[PDB]
Amino acid sequence: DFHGVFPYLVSPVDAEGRVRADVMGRLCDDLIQAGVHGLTPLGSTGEFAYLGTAQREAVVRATIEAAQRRVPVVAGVASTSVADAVAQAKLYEKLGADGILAILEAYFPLKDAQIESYFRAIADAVEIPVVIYTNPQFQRSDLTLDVIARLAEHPRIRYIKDASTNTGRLLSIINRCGDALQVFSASAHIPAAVMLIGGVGWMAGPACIAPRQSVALYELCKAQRWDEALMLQRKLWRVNEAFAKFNLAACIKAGLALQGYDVGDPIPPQAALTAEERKAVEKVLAEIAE
Amino acid sequence: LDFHGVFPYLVSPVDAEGRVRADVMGRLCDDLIQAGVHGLTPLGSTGEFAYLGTAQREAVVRATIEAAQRRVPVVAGVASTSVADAVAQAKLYEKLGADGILAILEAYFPLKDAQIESYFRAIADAVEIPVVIYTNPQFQRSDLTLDVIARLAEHPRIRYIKDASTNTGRLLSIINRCGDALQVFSASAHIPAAVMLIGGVGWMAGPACIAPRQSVALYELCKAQRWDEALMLQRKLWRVNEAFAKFNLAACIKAGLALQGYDVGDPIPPQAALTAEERKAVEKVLAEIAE
Amino acid sequence: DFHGVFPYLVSPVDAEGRVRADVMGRLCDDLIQAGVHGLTPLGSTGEFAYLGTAQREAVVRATIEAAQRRVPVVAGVASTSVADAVAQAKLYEKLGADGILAILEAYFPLKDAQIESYFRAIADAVEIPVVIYTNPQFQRSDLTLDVIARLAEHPRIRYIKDASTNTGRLLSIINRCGDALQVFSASAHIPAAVMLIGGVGWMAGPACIAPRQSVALYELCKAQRWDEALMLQRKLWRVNEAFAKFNLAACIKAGLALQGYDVGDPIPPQAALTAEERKAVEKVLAEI
Amino acid sequence: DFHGVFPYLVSPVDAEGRVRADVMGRLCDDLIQAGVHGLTPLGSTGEFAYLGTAQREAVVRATIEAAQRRVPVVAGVASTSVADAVAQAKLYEKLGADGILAILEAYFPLKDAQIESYFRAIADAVEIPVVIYTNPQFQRSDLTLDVIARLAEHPRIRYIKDASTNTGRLLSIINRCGDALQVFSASAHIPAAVMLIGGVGWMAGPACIAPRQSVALYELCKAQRWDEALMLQRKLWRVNEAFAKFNLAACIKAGLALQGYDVGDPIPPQAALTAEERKAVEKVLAEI
Repeated sequence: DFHGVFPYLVSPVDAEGRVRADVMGRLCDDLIQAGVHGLTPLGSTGEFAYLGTAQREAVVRATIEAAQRRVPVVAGVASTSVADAVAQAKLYEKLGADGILAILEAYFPLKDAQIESYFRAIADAVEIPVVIYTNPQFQRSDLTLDVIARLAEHPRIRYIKDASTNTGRLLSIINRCGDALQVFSASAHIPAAVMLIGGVGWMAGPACIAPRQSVALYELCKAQRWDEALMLQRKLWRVNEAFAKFNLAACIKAGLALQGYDVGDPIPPQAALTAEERKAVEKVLAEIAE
Repeated sequence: LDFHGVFPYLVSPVDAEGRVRADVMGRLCDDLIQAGVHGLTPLGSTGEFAYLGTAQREAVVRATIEAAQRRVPVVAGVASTSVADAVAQAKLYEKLGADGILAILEAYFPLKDAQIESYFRAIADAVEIPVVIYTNPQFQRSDLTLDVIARLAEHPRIRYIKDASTNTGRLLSIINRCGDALQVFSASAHIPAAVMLIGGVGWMAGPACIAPRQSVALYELCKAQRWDEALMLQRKLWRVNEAFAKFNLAACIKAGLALQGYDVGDPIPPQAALTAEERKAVEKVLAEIAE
Repeated sequence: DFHGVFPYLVSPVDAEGRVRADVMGRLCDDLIQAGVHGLTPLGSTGEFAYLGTAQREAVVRATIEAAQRRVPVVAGVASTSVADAVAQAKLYEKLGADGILAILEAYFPLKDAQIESYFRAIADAVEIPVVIYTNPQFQRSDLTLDVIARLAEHPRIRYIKDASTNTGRLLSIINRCGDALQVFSASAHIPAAVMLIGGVGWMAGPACIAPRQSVALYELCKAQRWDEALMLQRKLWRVNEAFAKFNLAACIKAGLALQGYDVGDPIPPQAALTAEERKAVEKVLAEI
Repeated sequence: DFHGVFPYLVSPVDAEGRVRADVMGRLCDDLIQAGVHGLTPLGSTGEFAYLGTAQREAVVRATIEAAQRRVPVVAGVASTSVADAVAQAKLYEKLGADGILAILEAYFPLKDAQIESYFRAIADAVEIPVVIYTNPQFQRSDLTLDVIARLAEHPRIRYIKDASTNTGRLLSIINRCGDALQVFSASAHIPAAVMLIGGVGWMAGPACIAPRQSVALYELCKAQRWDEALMLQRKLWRVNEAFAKFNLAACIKAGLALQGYDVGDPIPPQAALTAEERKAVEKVLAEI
């Protein structure tokens, strides 16, 4: 089962928007060698919202190839429509993905019945496990505890990843669904607290620049070595707090560049961090560098 | 020559498989033109642009242009989160025969004004046809301030702005600020008569699809300053807006057009079509405004 | 029947919070001589949210005394509880108010029935007309058209004032309620547009610093002289954009001070406009 | 130093708004006896937003007299103006309060410099410790980490209580201020998680109906018996979930009534829980 640290991979592209498979390959290889427990391309940090059909496929294909089945590859599938999401899910599964991170984007408001049919449609489209994505603080259409409970009844919907800051929400989900739905968090949640209350891991952008420390934190929490976990959590939280002001995709791409990875810049109109903003990323990175 | 009057936000007719129904779109556009509308705007919010892929979008714009036969201008909605994608769309619709571009900025991560401005200038620089700036700060994650709007108006190709919010007072601030450099179009969230009173040049809306002759009549009455008659009509057309307000507009207009004989289909799932009970409520308002 | 321009009077106080009844009186008198059609103390611009019971009574009392029955005085009644609102309404009526501007403040969310009960309680406590206040864009608990329609059935709920920017909502109210509920707008709506669609007037802070022009605009609209009304409307609308990013009470108090009224400053924590910010007030005023 | 479980006391009043001191006293007494480490009157659950100046004083006085200095009493001070907040704070301190829970209510937006001036004024008005109240998810004007850090420099601002669901920000606060600002959470935060990350306790309404369990949870966390604490946390969290759809003051009052306290109903327009809703409260109380 999926667990531990899944870095939200940035999507490396050149000026023309062409995906850099080679750069993505060494990054994925290095992250795996650092001990990450999975990889998640096309998450928010991966700028899925700015990439077309071809670019997304290219991102997913490159990740799958570089991983070589070493760790599960959960591919983000975001769409406003059922047909498009189903097409993506089937394609990524066909390419070799191990899981689907189902993301519902909404334009016109949707009732709970419609919201449920979307996720159910994606699950019925593939044979690999689905991870429901949720963030009531950003999404125009999200999931109520009841909808989540009904979805967990699907044989292949077995995980959920909440990216809001409402950690209490996570405890309610676990109290309600137990093991039928394993919980993943994002950087908006304190990893140590998520693990304390019953979560199984986290998918986050920062894990890209601090993979070993993130894995270490995960291990400490699992071993119940809370005092040591918290020492480390405070330091890693300072990293998030520093990033919590910039476009996260632009932030991780800047940090990865400072570490030697030619990931390029975010897709315009997004702006790359300025020399001054980058200097700040540089300082936070150097502080936790081992 | 300048864009003015009533521009229906065309629905996007598709089958259960998602294939655009060019023939149905054709008869609809032809009927709207005969009804006297002043322009056509496919791929607006009512056209479900957010639910159509690059191939379906091209099929829609194509079908609309062919049908229009240059009888009225066709303003194609270009919506995207990226400059590259938006530029590609605009150049494509311009090539297909579009007379203007309704530039819609979709955002994920927040953007600062300079970036927001760069998006619109990229589109305007990519084509030679006029650009209509789309704005609705009540729904859009990244919208435009009056200063950005004023800077954008300085571009020779950006000559119109269409506001879909309910904030009519903002339209007057824009007019006071930009004057003729930026001609104002409203949507159904604004009262048409009020917009014309303060200086707007027309409106692009979904309801215009089911009440084209009445919309055109309202426009003319306002232009001729026959306010008493314009308002008698406005009060009636507003009741229609009020009834649709509780529904997914695209779902509403599609159900409305079906009642009028257009096999436009249902909205793109996960969107739901209006239920039988909801369709009766729509058939009700139509009957009341039917001339 | 209430109509025309109702200035949202600022509430003049000294640094100690003591109301300057003397200054309020001269202001009200000057506004009445300017031709305003009514006065509304304790509206948002009057900083009702920052004044205590005694301060509020002092403000209303000062306004009524200076008005001398020349124009109706509609007093703002804002509260989170029925008991407190009823107490204020009964007090202002006793002091001689001609109407009550009922404002529901909410902390915990309220269902429509409870919201409706708040307004009915105020209306049942007095014999003078009640003006329902509404601004869905700011209020925590507001009114749906259905609730407004039911409230309009009460014999004393005869008006509604909407402070949102959603002018379309006003037309929906008018189509639904007709003369059972006459509509007033605030500075967020374009005055001429409100009059065009059937509104009867407006209650706003900017009227305090440009009374005569505001009255002239109203008269032109009533006389259906739209061409001239719009020319004037375009000029007056500049005030709204100029104060857009500032505390409205701060703006009107600064403006009035520039016109010679010792109205004092907003009640702390609110800050008075800085010298730099005041330039926008000097500017728009010279322009009008 | 303030720590542990501080029940957010409900404010018992009759249908006419009169505070029931006798009732409040019996409730405080049993709470103290149950082991709570402190009492916090006039918090959100105490309907401070629906209570006038006199009622608030009655609540505070009734709580202090009942506590008999057995546990510290932190009185909620909520206001939109500095003058009113300072008066309240000085009064409660005078009555014998051990701390002030400063709550900033806003109408017009306030810049950081003004928000800071509000809290500092309160802190400058009393000699007892000040607890900064914050909830960015509900308050119109709240505090950034920078403002919080600046306020922590004040000799008497020594605690902060966050009622949002954003536990991550509590850690950001702890990392920045440390010992200078001890952190308290509320129902929206998972108590076990707050204690794990460095918090010192919590102030919440649910502690009123489940004091012994709440205290037990606290001790378990402090003793670092995380397995037992989490088993207990899961149960007590079912409580947070059950009320999620109701007025918290109405739930706690209904819950206390079921436990034998004649605390009465919430202040209208708020509605008391219906029978169907009280049965629900009955079940959660039975579950633990």
